[PDB]
Amino acid sequence: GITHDKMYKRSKTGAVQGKWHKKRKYNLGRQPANTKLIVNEGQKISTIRCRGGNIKRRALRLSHGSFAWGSADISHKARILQVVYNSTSNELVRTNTLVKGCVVQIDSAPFKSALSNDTLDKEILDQIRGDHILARISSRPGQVGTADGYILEGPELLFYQKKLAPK
Amino acid sequence: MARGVRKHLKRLNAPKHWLLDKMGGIWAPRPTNGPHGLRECIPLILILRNRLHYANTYAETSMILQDKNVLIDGKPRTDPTFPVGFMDVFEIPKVHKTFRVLYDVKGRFTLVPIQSNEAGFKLCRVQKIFLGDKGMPYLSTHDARTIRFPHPDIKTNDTIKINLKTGKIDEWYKFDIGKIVMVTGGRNCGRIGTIQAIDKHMGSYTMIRMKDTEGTEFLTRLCNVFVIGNDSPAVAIPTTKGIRPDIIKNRELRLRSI
Amino acid sequence: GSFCKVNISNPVTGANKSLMIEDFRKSQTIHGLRMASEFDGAALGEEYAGCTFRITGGNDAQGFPMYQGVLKSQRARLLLRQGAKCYLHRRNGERKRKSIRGCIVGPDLHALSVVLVDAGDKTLPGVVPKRLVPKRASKIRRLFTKVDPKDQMLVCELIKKLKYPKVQRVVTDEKYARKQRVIAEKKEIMRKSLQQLEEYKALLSRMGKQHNIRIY
RNA sequence: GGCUCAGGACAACGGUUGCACCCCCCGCGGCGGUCCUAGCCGGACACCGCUGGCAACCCGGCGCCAAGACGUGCGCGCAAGGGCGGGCGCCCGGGCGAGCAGCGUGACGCAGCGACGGCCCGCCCGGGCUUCCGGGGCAUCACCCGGUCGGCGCGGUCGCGGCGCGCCGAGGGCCCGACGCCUGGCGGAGAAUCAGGGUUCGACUCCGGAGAGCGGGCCUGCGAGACGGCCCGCACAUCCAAGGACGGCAGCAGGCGCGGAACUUGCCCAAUGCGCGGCGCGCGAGGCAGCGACGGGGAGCGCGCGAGCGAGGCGGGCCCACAGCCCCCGCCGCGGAGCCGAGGGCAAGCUGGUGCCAGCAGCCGCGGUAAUUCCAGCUCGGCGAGCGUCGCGCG
Ligand SMILES: [Mg+2]
Ligand SMILES: [Mg+2]
Ligand SMILES: [Mg+2]
Ligand SMILES: [Mg+2]
Ligand SMILES: [Mg+2]
Ligand SMILES: [Mg+2]
Ligand SMILES: [Mg+2]
Ligand SMILES: [Mg+2]
Repeated sequence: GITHDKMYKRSKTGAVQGKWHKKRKYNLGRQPANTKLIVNEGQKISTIRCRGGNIKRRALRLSHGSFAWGSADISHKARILQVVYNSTSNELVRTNTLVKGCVVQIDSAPFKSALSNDTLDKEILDQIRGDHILARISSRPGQVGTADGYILEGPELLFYQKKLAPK
Repeated sequence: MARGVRKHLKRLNAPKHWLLDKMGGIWAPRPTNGPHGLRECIPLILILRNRLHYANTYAETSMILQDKNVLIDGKPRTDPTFPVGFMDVFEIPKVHKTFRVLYDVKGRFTLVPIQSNEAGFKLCRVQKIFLGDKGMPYLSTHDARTIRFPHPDIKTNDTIKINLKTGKIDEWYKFDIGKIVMVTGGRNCGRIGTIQAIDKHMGSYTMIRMKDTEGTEFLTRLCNVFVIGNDSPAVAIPTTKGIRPDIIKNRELRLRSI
Repeated sequence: GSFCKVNISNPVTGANKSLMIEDFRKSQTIHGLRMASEFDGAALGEEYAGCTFRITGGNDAQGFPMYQGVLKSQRARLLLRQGAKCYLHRRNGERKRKSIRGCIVGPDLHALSVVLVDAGDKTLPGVVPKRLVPKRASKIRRLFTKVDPKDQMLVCELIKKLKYPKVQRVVTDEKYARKQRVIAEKKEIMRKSLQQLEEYKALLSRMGKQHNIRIY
């Protein structure tokens, strides 16, 4: 089936190497999970029997995740609203597909329920008084079956704000 | 490429220092995994059948072992392919024979008979220190044994004395210049000498220079240098004291024995 | 040929009987019925009138059994997994493709398996005997929880040599003692490890340590 | 384990590194704390009984019963993953050459073990990839490559990686022979030949690789893209009571075809080992026997003026899993040499025929009336249980 063996490629000179054996099971790959944001329907996670009896779980649908505000040391479980930016391609954004590095909007309730009363960074607080907070994804859905991340801070926040503001 | 692990062993592909006849058969015993590896071990049946001669076939050895007639480090072993290695204790109470497995100068395994006072322990080489679960310090040895909570004063390549009945450390010998050692690998297996120099190369092997009692000097890598005491051996050693004669003297000895 | 051997089985008394049918027109009402479907016995009025029957299985004229959810009047092939019906496996992951008759009933059948669920008051040629006795402790205790004695009966059945099934799930001295010894061993092991940790920590007063602090 | 060498020419393979980018059954040694009826839990199937279909292969329905089988699960917080936690030019413990491991703490999630206690860690064998060097011929193949070269990001993988996808840039190789084509191309340890330097070969005993009619796909499992495992297409082949069913000797014997060329459809696990297992079973692996002028080694067809010894036969031992064979002991006692040549190279010559005919002759040459060379007899020479002819390699 799908394989990642290098025998089917060309050489550094651009030559055809040739083939000397049939396909092997060590060098196989699998179809992508394509984890979807929920926005019969519910959280669905599958399990994969990998080499050595090891277990791998890929998420197909999920709606929640753990997010951390590093500067203030605040962490809660929050609901993810939608994906708003992705560097690889805009098609993933349109489909609300979750991958590592996606930029998402989370609900503000778990944070505002305790914030807006202590001196901290102005920008995060302005986000808090609203409905959503900009954030990022740091885990790998499709390998561990989870979608965690962290709240954006300084220069990267400015970068992404300037990116998505005109839209 | 074989689809799995290997279970057989051709006789011609067996280690040389086992001394197996070419015409004995197509096959040789395949040792099972255990305290020692394939190339640093010798199966029990070879000792029990081709040396001591208490058995003449595989079957007799099987009966003897399954009747519990040999103890290895205080534990009865019923496997004819169990691996025996260096500085192991071989006791047969039915005949009051006790042997310690060591190396001869020629580079082969030999049985040195011992006493009762020194058969309650063995020497082990520590070559790995690591943190296990929960950050608990650990320590491993050449015979595939691990000990938890070792003394901080014990470092790598040191030598450790452990009681056979209880795997508890008593005293330890450091790896240092001026300590008697015994070579356990390569061209110089079975030689005994004292460390004179230590030279390290970043990212490569560390070479140890040793001098024999007679003034001969030889070199070997640190991976097969075993400490056996502080200037004097801690255990009984073969009749010869780790002296390898030259071909001329060996020929003279052969002619004398002829 | 043109016929169908109907086999009737009685689960309440464990009696089974078979009969012969040489017609289809009388049995047209049997056509179009699926497995696990009530089938009034009026088709065979004499001796089987006023009785409700359920269709359980059958075999077509070539011998192919009938599968469940096929929903067809004709046999077909499918890949059968291990542990499914009408397939005896050889290895532990082997599959096999074979032909099976469709669940829907039709003239093509040569056999029928049916059961009696509700009947009238009339007697029919078609009590349940028992060939074996319950073996687990719970079963026999039910038929002559938290039962301290754990004793039991032994009258059983005799055939001369007396033969009775051995009782299972019974705890006496050996099992109780074994469990208690195992518990004591585990407690001793935990205590020894804790003591070793404590003395190691007491040592190293002149150095640093890192271990997983026990929470709770 | 056993068979074979089709395919594959910066590959496989050989030596030398590495994983601080990895996985691993048995075995050995440790470790063993589990959030929210425990005198012992629940329901089934197999074998089996009754009733049945079909030519065969194959199975159906009903029914009581077991588990070191399946499910649930008694318990001192514990799987994967995720955020935060070092410096001020550099260097001078858990551990390294190397900031690598572990731990704490804020949030998520309740994975595995537990109705006779094993989740986890280390070692070991094995595997996967990877650095450096070596790794066929043709220039009547001189320019080649376009995921081809690199970068960023995600995905997938046991895992690194153009391995795959999106975007960006343009690159990479070449007379120190690229690219293409051919091979009656598996590689090495090694074999033949013989002053020294070398030439040719390397199916086959050990190691490594690849395959099981061709081409693909997959389940089980630590481990197979396995074929004495399953699914499909193609090419073949088989049984059918014509609706259906079924197969893969490059495993051991045996058969057809092909070819210049190649053996018994034998007996046994007693030995060496492997699998399971306590006083053992099985194994066409392997061993024993049979055919066998591939070939290698050792004796002999006489010595002597009479004695002696072989082969061979009839019996007894030894050996053997059973039997042969060798060897030993007794009574009778089958003594058999061919293949080449006799002008030179090259050691070895006498009559009768034929008449440039028939024929010899590796080369030179003979034969048209003595033929020292043809065909025959005598004699002689070489090697010898072996001799000669054909093809190939070395010399
Ligand atoms: Mg609980
Ligand atoms: Mg259970
Ligand atoms: Mg070929
Ligand atoms: Mg091979
Ligand atoms: Mg294969
Ligand atoms: Mg296959
Ligand atoms: Mg076959
Ligand atoms: Mg096979």
